[PDB]
Amino acid sequence: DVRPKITLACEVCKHRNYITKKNRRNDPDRLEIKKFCPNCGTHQPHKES
Amino acid sequence: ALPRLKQRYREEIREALQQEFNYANVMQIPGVVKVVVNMGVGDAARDAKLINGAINDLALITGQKPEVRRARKSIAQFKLREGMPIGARVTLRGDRMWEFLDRLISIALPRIRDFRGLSPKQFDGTGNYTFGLNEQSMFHEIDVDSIDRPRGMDITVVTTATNDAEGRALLRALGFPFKEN
Amino acid sequence: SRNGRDSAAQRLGVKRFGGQVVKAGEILVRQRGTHFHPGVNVGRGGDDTLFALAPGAVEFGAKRGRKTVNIVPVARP
Amino acid sequence: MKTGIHPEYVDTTVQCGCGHSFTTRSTKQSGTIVVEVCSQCHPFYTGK
Amino acid sequence: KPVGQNISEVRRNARLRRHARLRKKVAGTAEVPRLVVNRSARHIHVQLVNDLNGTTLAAASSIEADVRAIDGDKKAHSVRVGQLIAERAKAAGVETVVFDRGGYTYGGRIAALADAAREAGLKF
RNA sequence: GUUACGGCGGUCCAUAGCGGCAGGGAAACGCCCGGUCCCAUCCCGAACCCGGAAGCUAAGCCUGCCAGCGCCGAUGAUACUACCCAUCCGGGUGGAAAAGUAGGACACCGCCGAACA
RNA sequence: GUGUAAGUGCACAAGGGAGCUUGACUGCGAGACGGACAUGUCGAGCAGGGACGAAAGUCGGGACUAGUGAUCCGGCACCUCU
Repeated sequence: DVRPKITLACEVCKHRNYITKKNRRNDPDRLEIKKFCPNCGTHQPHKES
Repeated sequence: ALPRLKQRYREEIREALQQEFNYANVMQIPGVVKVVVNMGVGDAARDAKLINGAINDLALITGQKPEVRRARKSIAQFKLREGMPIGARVTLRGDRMWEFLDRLISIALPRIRDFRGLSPKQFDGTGNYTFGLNEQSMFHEIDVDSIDRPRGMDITVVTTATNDAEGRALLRALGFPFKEN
Repeated sequence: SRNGRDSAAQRLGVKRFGGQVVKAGEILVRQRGTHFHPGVNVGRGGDDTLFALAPGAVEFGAKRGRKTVNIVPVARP
Repeated sequence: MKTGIHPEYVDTTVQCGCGHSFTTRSTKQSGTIVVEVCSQCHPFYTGK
Repeated sequence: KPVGQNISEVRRNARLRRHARLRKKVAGTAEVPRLVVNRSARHIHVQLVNDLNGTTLAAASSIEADVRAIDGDKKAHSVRVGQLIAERAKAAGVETVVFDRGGYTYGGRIAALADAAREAGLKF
């Protein structure tokens, strides 16, 4: 639709998932953002699932 | 190594103006500050390419890269929207300004078709001159074969003058081809 | 008729007045804009809420034309 | 001066119909510039 | 009667305004005073200010003939001046300070003197 | 300690501002000269930065004097009002404006530093 | 002028521009506001690991106040549970 709910699984496995929204036509490609992952305890990149 | 116009202003024009107006202190001698050339395309609101043509014309004539001016107000009669390119602008200072002034005065102005003179009434209070051309063919920095559509300018020569009379005197001493009124 | 719609009252305003002694973190005013500006030992929240950063007494003052709220460190016994 | 943002500069000699050699800077790459008319020959400047 | 403002007017007003906009976040105390630097074209000056009391615990400048004698450049003069403000703060009992750049950018002479003060024992 | 001085701060931030007239460059503050170096322009060494001091107080700055514009501003009285009388009308005790006027005002205070003792 | 109603603010800018970036964090949270209850709201500060900055420091989305739906039931990912 636009700004739907999207999930960022921790690239470093861990199944750490952040959620947020984005405009799926402003950014049709998958979102990539570097975020803190609790179990690893480090700032690893996160990829849209 | 000095521009000949700057040499002339430093040596003879300064003394001439000092005699003419009897300034109480040496730092009242009205000298030029900068030269601004404006090429308002206007029609670029339809097609972007005209702004690039204006960019090339200004870069070739003045000699330095021009700055694109954004439309700061939206209007519908000219179907203008905020943010699209409208005109280019170059600020000339120092040696580049002096050499551009020399080139224009000694070459470009006499190349104007049926050039009869520039009215000395165009000053505004503080002796800043602002005239405007219609085409760009007068400069040989550009080429008639290269050009495809005329593009006039608005040359503004802001000086240190305080009055219209002092500014007109300084510009006339500089070699400006004024009319007589 | 079109009318008949209104929002709930937000209970804004000044919570502690001049001279009242407060603990750190206590809310001083609930405002929309910055009608009062933070002074000494006074912070500003996300909704522009003023609160105390240290214990003491509320003092209302003006700083350069703006009404401000400050906390005075009352004397220990 | 941002380096790659401006065109080339060169001392160019401006030639008028009067015969004056004018060593001055420009961007024309011919070295010597030849022009038919200038301030030294134009009727308005010369009062004709 | 010149038509508009002088360039000195514009420079002075702009510098005062942008010193004020940074004084929003930078204020000096007794143990943590504000090191505010005033830089001119011919000189540089620094003071140690406790903003609550409006006093000055220490000061240094290139006006002093002792620091006038160094033949080094303006940067060398600023380096020396930073050294003097450093050990005068040392003699003043002040250890940690907050650097106020006085509405000038942090570069050139001001950066050189701030680094000189930092190396000379002033932690900021 | 003093100077027509430079800074850093104040004050329920104009009683301070703006404007007009008359002055100055000791050190400082500037304007100023130039772009070789750090750095900079959505183009421009204009600005920022850097390197200097040939020139100048014309400006900034500050000094003195002007109520001119702004600004501050009583007392009294009145409007209004709490309580109480009063069958309405109105009255008594207390609080007390805004506006206006008299007037004030061409700032005051603190800490350093220059030049002089 | 502030994305968007109106209001309270903001020129010290919260208004305009540029560079880097993902704090539109994880564990929490003294103290409070508002409240029949359920909701709701603000919050200094501490630890981890970061961004920007010379530094001081600021950052737990957006000038603020709307952009929302309890419980039940079910789906998906992970867990040193059963």
